Amino acid sequence: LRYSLRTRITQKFPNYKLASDGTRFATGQAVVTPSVIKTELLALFEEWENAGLVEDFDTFKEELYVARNKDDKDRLDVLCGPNLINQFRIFAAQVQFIL
Amino acid sequence: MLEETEAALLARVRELFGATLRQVEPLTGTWTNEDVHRLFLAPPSVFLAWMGCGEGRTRREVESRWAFFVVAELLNGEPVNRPGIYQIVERLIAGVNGQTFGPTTGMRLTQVRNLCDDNRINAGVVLYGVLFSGTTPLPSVVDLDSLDDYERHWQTWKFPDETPEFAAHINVNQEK
Amino acid sequence: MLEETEAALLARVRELFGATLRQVEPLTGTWTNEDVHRLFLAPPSVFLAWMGCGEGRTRREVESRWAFFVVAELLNGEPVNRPGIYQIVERLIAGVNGQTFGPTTGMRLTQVRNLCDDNRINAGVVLYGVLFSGTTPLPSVVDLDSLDDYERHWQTWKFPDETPEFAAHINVNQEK
Amino acid sequence: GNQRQGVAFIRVNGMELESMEGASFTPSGITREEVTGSRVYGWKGKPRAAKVECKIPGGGPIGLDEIIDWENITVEFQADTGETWMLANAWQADEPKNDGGEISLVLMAKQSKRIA
Amino acid sequence: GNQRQGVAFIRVNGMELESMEGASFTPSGITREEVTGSRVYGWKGKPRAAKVECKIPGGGPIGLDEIIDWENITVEFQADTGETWMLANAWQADEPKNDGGEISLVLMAKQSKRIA
Amino acid sequence: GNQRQGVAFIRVNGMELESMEGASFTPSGITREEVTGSRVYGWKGKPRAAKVECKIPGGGPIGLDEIIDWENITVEFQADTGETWMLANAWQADEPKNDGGEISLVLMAKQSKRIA
Amino acid sequence: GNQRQGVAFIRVNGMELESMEGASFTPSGITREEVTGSRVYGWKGKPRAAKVECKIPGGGPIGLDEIIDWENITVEFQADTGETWMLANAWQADEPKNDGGEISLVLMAKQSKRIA
Amino acid sequence: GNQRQGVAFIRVNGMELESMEGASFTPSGITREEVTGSRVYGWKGKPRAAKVECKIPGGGPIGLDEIIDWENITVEFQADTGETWMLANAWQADEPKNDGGEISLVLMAKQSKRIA
Amino acid sequence: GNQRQGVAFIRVNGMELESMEGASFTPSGITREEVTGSRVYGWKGKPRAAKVECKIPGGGPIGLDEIIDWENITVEFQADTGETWMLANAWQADEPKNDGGEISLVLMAKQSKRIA
Repeated sequence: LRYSLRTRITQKFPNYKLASDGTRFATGQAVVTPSVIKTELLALFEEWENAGLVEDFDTFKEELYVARNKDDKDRLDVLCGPNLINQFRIFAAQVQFIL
Repeated sequence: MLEETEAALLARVRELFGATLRQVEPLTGTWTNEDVHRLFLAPPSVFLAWMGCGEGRTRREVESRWAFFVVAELLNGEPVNRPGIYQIVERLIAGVNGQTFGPTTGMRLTQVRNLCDDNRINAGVVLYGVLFSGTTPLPSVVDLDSLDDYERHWQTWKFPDETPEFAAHINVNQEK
Repeated sequence: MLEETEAALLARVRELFGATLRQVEPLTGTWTNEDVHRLFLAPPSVFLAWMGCGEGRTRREVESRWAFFVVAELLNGEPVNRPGIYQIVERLIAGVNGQTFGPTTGMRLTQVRNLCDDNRINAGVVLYGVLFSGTTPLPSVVDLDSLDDYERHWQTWKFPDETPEFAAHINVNQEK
Repeated sequence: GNQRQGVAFIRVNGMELESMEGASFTPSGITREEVTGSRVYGWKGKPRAAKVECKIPGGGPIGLDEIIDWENITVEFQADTGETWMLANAWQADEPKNDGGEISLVLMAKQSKRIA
Repeated sequence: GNQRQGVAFIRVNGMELESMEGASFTPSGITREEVTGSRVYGWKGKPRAAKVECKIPGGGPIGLDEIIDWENITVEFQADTGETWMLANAWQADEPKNDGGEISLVLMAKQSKRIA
Repeated sequence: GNQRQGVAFIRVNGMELESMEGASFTPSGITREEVTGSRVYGWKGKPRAAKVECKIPGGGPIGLDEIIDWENITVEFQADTGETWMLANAWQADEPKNDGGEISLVLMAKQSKRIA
Repeated sequence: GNQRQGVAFIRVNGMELESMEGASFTPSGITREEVTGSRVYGWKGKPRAAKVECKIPGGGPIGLDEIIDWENITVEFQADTGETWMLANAWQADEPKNDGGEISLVLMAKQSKRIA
Repeated sequence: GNQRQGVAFIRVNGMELESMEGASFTPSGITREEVTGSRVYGWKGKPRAAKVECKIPGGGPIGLDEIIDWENITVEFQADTGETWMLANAWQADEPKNDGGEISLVLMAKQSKRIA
Repeated sequence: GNQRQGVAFIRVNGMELESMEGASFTPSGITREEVTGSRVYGWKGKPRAAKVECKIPGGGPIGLDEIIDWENITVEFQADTGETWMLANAWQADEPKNDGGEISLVLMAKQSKRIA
């Protein structure tokens, strides 16, 4: 996951310019508001959700927290629940026959 | 946008009447039973007073209720110029009906109250009062503008607090 | 066009009643609780009072509400001439119903209040009060008239301020 | 100046009929209607009969029988502003009824003339 | 800024008509309608005629006869907010009636163009 | 906790439409109906298309022509409680009319998907 | 323009017969049926007689005896738009049934000429 | 997409005939009836002529005489979706009945080609 | 359970023809008429061909030329409950009339097998 997200961020957003969410940025202008990064991260999460590995999606959306670094600048603070998938290891079943 | 509408109404009244009306002045509050002994009436003059606003159609517009309190003098139980005051009332209604004034549009006449009781008859003042309602919108959300060079993307995976931390400090725009 | 209307009603009342009514006079303000001790009643007489105007159908017409306050004398708890006062009220209603009065038309009777509380009973006056509502139009926009010879047409292209100016001073009616 | 219609007077045979409120006059003419096909084309005509709907107090001097026997009359709808319309050879339509001291008269005629 | 429509002006032949309230404009276009079968497929078109309905005082300077004789006129619906539409060669539909100093005009035209 | 629906937001192409009151959303699916014969048996299916009924102020920045030319748009009905629905390739149904600064839009779509 | 035919006047020797809601006209000419064998093989000709079907309210000036005794008349089917066909040497056909105060009637002739 | 055909344009020599609500088309080809004996035994072929049915509001530019005098014309059935069939050397069939201001019309030809 | 059939899907070569409200099926088999003399004397057999009647909204992907050019196709009538009949070596029958934006169509085959 770290490899894929590092590749995505280093390729899709080089030399961009972040801005506050209410900014009136043009369609083609290189601006990434926190909302834009949030939607891109959700789309990427789906991109590695089709191919498993992240199971749930809703809790990821609610717990995703992308914010501008209020202190200093040029840093998106991103806090995301990993929501990693689990492997089918142990099967426990009680029959409770009814006769 | 209310103060702009109020200024537009005042400017329209000034343009329409000019020197016929001695003065025009926004009036704080609605006309109470003490305003006659409190204001600098200087009749004949008209006062524009905001009477609030009821709910509009949408969540971004309201029905603002304004009022035009017209003043004059009634020396010896006789209006100073009855044709003058009647003409003032009618012209104020005509010029401030339907026409827009700033953001507010669709000024509709609602009531023309006589509003001339003892407190004003004994003070030598007639107080014909017009009321208006208008579809006035609410101000939009204040825009923003800022450009900071995107250079660093700090991501932290939300493991338990004392679980060893997992994070990525991408630091984009780095070349090697 | 309210003042012309009230003049029309007053003239109609004078023509209909003549010497039966001692006088007729417009009333400043609706009949309050001290009008009896302040006015020159000289009963029997009728007073025409403008009670305002509610919203009309269009933005150029309003529903003006007029009132006829009829006065008489009730010496010793006995009206001076009960058939006379009843006939006065009735003829005032009949002759001022439906018929147009200047710009206002469609005079419709709305209410008739006895309007005689203690203040007027101990003052020896009955105050049967009639109300009316009429479709009265608003005055039209004031016309204009001027004739000046068209001789010059000055056009200025709105270029940036300190950019060199571009304009044409046409000066029509020039021959060469 | 710009006087507007106030009270409307309904007359039959040169005699006023007490019309309470909202007397309605529909002129005789053509009732144009849409003609929609592959695209909108124009309007279609249809002859119409002039109609006066008035309301008269019951039990009046006019009488109910005289109303119900109005095969041929000459109605006049007069607007107080001055314009008046006359119905040539009008007749009583609808079903007259004297309910609650009230009767409704629908006088219909072939055409209406803008006289006076 | 985000001004809304307030009053609406109805004009015929470049002359204002007194409209009371709810003067409705319906543009000329296509009425897309459902096409339901085994499943939902899409929408079906049907041509329309642009239509302005407005209420005018009776007995006014306009007159009832001139209203009932409007075979070809050029209507304009102007919203006070700024946008205006013009009806190309409109005609008076419906059945006009002078009920209580009131008349309803349904001026319908082949097309409406957003001029100005 | 048990929050209820408050206001509803109607968006077209990712931009809010000012919906006054009571925006209506009908999901796309099957309309089950009774099947009664000798006795009651079960339910019968019938395909249905999703529908959004929203009322917009007239003369707004949206405009009337842009509204009536919405053959293919992407509507979104969002409940403020959190759940939102998106209409796949919606189009304007019904007959739009700008009555008294008011317009009613019936944006009807083949399918509605619960995104987000 | 915008004068699509909705109402037509039938005339008999300059009498302008009282017509009902539905008047029908079929000009004289050639009826073009199919002559199809192995291939389409074009069409086949067949004479047709001009026909006008109209209903008349009973009790009018015309009367029914004059209808049933019409043997040699020249009729004229005029359109409100202006399409005016004429039938010379016409004759009434079928049974002039007097049902419900209406005279179901048909007049046909061997030649149809569009005059003016 | 979502453009299910519900309105059609009739064209004759580039004139765009005014067609009413009901327009019908049957392409030329082979009609495939049954030939069954003891078993189903397949089907049997039969020629079919291309046929287009449309009702025209009367009083238009075309008139009715030009309709009845049509012997060799090129007609085109265009669908708003885009289905545009062409019929060469067509001719009007049946009786062009002029009922109630409507011109019932059928045009038939021996070949139907889908162009564009 | 409670899945009484109300909607059916028609398919041709795996294309799922767009069908309208009325879809009809008659499986192939024996049509059982009667031969009755003095007594009832049982019944008599007669072959029947499988038939599927459906209405297609025009302008879809299927088209009309492809309809009229269908000589040997595989048809599948699937019911929403699950009853799926299949017809091998089918053919369109009758005239595929394109009336009112609808393609009336009937598909006929000599065998019908209930698959799944």
